[PDB]
Amino acid sequence: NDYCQHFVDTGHRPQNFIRDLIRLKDELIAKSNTPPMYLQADIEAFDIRELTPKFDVILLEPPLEEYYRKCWTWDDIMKLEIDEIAAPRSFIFLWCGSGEGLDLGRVCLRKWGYRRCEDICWIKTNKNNPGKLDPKAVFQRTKEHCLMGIKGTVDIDLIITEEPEIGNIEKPVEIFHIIEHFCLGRRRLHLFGRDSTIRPGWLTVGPTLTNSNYNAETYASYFSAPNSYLTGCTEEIERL
Amino acid sequence: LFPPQWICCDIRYLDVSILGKFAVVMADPPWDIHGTLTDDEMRRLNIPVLQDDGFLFLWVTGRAMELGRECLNLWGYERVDEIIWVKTNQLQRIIHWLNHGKEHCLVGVKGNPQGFNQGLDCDVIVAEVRSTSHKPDEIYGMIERLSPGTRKIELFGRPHNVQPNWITLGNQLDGIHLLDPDVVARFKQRYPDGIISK
Ligand SMILES: Nc1ncnc2c1ncn2[C@@H]1O[C@H](CO)[C@@H](O)[C@H]1O
Repeated sequence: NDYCQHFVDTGHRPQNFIRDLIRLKDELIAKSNTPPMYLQADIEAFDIRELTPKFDVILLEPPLEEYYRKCWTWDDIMKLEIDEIAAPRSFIFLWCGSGEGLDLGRVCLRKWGYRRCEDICWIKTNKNNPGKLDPKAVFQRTKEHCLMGIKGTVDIDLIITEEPEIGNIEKPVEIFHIIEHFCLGRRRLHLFGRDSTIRPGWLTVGPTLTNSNYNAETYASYFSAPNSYLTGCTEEIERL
Repeated sequence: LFPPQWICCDIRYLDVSILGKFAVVMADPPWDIHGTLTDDEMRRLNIPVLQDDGFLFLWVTGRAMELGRECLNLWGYERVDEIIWVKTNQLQRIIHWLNHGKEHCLVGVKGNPQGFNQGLDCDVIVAEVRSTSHKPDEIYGMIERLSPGTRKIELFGRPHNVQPNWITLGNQLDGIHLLDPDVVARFKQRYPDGIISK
């Protein structure tokens, strides 16, 4: 059966018809997680060098204009000095949307010194509203891409959820599960996060946060010896 | 014209100018990742003569996600969409850092396409995996609804890829099979002894 033909006949996206041992890893991640830390900051006016120490993974979620139908253009994003806060070996996850970002986000990654190793696709079903447009678009756009970059030396590259309600710009929380399952280290930064995305194990920085608890010295103390090189997936280091 | 046509050849050496202009180009190239083509051979393919106004569909994987973007731009296209094929078994279940559930097809535009039916299909294909390197047949229907009845050309196709309205090129096709009189004429002029070299 041709689900492409079915979508043109009925408006049900092909992804609507996709169908369908770790807990002793999820709780190790949970045990190793730092307290949630968060900082209200207007990132266009804020010197990101003040966020220390250098991060093992960075999740970057700039508010693109295409998400709505203060936005950030790819001009703005590309001029962020991400290389100044990434650890020499570290990872980036960049939400690129579905338009020119798939190209300009790759320019960003290379500009900051990463190479892309994965292209994670958020595929949006419309099971709840069958049926229902960038001027250059050739096809109806029903997915978003989050590009994974690496610098220095269980899961699949797909996230499938129902398309969110109009004006709801949240990305699927499953992206956090994928990132944390890689065991990349414990200094994790989420730029352009919100009150709603704050999460144990993460430093969240963004303009709309209503409260802050970030202290650079307190934050660094979570990673001082003997805890400087943990992956975030092993046992806590015994004290006393 | 309308029934399937193909040319067994080395795409590096065929003079594709004898083929005319096409509303849609599709390619599934043997990228040199990990019988392939080097990055320079891909760059030098004479894609620009194949179209004036229309669309290019370019399958990519691994580091060809970037190299394919380079070729697309060098050949004169702007990437304007990206199709993903979610790979399933016959029960509609999905088949280095992450397991891969999908393959990507870049969509480039060249010139000013007029009269195409943009927006009928969406950019996700859900379809069963068949033999290796065999892309889903659903793409031909998406392309036909996008641009019905127009001339199309496929590069690096295999025998199962031949389709009405398409000319298929590849080195595992069986001989030559041409029916368009414009193309038959120019092929005889350019290759009077039926041999493609250099
Ligand atoms: N220079 C080439 N010219 C034409 N077809 C090729 C060439 N190199 C590889 N192919 C073919 O492209 C297809 C890739 O799936 C295979 O049939 C493969 O043999």
